[PDB]
Amino acid sequence: KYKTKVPSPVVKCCGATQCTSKPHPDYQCQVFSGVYPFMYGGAYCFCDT
Amino acid sequence: DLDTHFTQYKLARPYIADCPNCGHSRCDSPIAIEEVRGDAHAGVIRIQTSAMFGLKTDGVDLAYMSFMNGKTQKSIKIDNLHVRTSAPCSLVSHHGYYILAQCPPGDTVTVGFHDGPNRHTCTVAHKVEFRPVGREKYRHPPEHGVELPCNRYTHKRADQGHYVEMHQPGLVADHSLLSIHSAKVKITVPSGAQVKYYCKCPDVRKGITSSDHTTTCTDVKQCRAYLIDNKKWVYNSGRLPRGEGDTFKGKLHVPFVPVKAKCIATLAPEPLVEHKHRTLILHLHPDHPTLLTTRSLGSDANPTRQWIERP
Amino acid sequence: FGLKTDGVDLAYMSFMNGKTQKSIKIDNLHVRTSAPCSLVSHHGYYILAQCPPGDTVTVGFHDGPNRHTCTVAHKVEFRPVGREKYRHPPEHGVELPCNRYTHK
Amino acid sequence: KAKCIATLAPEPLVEHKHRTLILHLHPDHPTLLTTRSLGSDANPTRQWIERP
Amino acid sequence: KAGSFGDLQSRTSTSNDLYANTNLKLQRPQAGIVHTPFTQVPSGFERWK
Amino acid sequence: CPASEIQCGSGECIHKKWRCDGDPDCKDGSDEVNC
Amino acid sequence: AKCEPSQFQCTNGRCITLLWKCDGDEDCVDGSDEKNCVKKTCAESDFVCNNGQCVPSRWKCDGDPDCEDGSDESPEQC
Amino acid sequence: AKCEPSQFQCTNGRCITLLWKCDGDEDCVDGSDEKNCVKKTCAESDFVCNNGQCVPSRWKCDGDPDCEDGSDESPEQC
Ligand SMILES: [Ca+2]
Ligand SMILES: [Ca+2]
Ligand SMILES: [Ca+2]
Ligand SMILES: [Ca+2]
Ligand SMILES: [Ca+2]
Repeated sequence: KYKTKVPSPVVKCCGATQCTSKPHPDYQCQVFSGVYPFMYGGAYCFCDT
Repeated sequence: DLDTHFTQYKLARPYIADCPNCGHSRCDSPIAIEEVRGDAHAGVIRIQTSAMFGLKTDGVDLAYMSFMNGKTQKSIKIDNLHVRTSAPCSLVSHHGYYILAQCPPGDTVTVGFHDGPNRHTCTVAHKVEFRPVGREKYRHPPEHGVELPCNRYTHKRADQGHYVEMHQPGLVADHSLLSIHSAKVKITVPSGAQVKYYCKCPDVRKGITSSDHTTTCTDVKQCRAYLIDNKKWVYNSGRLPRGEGDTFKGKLHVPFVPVKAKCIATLAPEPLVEHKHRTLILHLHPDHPTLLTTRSLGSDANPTRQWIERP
Repeated sequence: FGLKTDGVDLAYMSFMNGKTQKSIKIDNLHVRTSAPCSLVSHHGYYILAQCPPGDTVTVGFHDGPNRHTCTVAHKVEFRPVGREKYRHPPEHGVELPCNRYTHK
Repeated sequence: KAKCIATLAPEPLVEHKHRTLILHLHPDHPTLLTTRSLGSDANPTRQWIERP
Repeated sequence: KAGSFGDLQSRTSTSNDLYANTNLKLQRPQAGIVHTPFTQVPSGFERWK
Repeated sequence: CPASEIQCGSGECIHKKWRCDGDPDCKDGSDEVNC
Repeated sequence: AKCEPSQFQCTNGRCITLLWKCDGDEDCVDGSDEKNCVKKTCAESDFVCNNGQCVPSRWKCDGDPDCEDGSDESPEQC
Repeated sequence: AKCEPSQFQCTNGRCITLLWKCDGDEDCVDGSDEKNCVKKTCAESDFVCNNGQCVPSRWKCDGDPDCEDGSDESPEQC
């Protein structure tokens, strides 16, 4: 039985990041633009989109 | 000794992470469930949470647990710490981030604890199944029967070669650091920590301040404040923002590793056997779905396999 | 729920003690349908709770050493919205329109 | 009226053959699969798929 | 194949080169929530068992 | 603005602390454009 | 993000329907909606006790303290 | 009665795995498993507290009481 390991997402505020290939089995990486995440302390990012 | 099992866990702290159901609605729960391991046979499941059990800010104590209360880490005695899937689970043992519970089948896994008048719970959708050992689908470990090898999560905390990585915490966004003060946004820096601030008012200003800083912007909404405090590390939870650079700081051993164990499997009632010319007649009266298999001892096995659920 | 003879308070509850109306603080007010239900909110005669599927609906509360409960036969079913018969609200997925009892 | 989150079943493996579409469906929960032709006869198909 | 017996293959139980063939696909995080949702074909080993 | 900052054509001044860090801190972008 | 005038935004940064801005329920964990509010008046048919609680006049001096304080049954009032 | 060579017999008479003979958990109800244990030392890189605790050096006099009595932050240390 496999286990799915999911590292902490990189939340880049007021900017953009790019995924890179890595030597991991079935590695997946995707950049979701236009996020406005909230944490316990409120809005994480300043820019709306 | 007990402290030898917490040498690495003392360097980690609890954290608040997204929980799909904090009672009636989604919230950032201090008891957020990260993973549910439920592949053991006799319904043993290991639940990984964001809360720390068995540690206090002052040291190790299995009677105490530690959880985040906002930016401040709170340490309290374990009070009504419970695990529920479809009915209350018996707790076997607990360790930093990990709870070992004896749960019946269910569609959900609920973990929660009490802190005086407050109640912190986290319910996640996870099919927990009871996996009987052997050829009988018993629904609860029987009192007596045939002892068979089985897979169980051991109740021992000791390191058995399984580890998880703990990383430097990412930016902890917390707007309570900003105050209008004299109509002029002030950044309050907790002692020993650094506060990253980002203001995009007409006077765009950003940077890392170690001490109370008065910015040019007049409205809290114009600024964001993130607490940078690396004294204690956190598991690289998929629900926490990653920090900058190489955030890897160490390894935390996985308690209650899966091990081979001996489980008591049910023993179906002895069949009634009647004999006829070249024919064997069996009257089967099972208690639970019991597998019956037969084969000829000749050149053609002609195997038969069927589950007997009723007489 | 939320009312007392002395006024309004969401922490207080009022019930009849024979001919005399008694008002007490809500103490372990619970809803159970084959498993404990999370309470959403309460108002007057009405209690809003998130209950898993079950054959019965049990409601009760404590008043010091006394326990008042009421269990009625009522099939409570989980009705997943969409084309998949999920058994519990998922953490993530497709957001579909659904019918809910508002908590307000 | 409110918004509720519904599961998304795993995307099936799609194999193509001459005039034939082969789907390998591995659902988590009983999932409704429906198909229809775009021609004059829809010949619709409707089945709940619970197992691979 | 994904969801089949051989979905996860390793030359030995302690090897450092793991073959994994699952339709692991990252989904967009829900609005305002910091999390890494994903969909994946259920383990073909559990199915086989 | 003092020598510790660079004034953008938009009128905001780029502090040396963030003269180049991926995100533009002024409407002129004289920070990330000058990386 | 910043929300349309149809929604109120709490100091927490999250948005709440404007109809929920002040209705006695803290709709955002920070409680910014209910933290600022004002009380409304009552009809002339209702009496107001010392705490400001309104009660119908038919309940005044009826022998039952129908408000937090006993003003409705206070000898000074009846 | 005698246990296997790789086992420890608690005073209750029940055999326990020798690996469990001394650790944080009392594996036999009588508790005699851990009664005779001996306390471990800690690396010199960790500030040993007055009451016998041991915390990393980087936490010493950091402004937060890490020992159960605050020895690391008491004026005696800094
Ligand atoms: Ca910049
Ligand atoms: Ca409100
Ligand atoms: Ca009255
Ligand atoms: Ca022991
Ligand atoms: Ca210290």
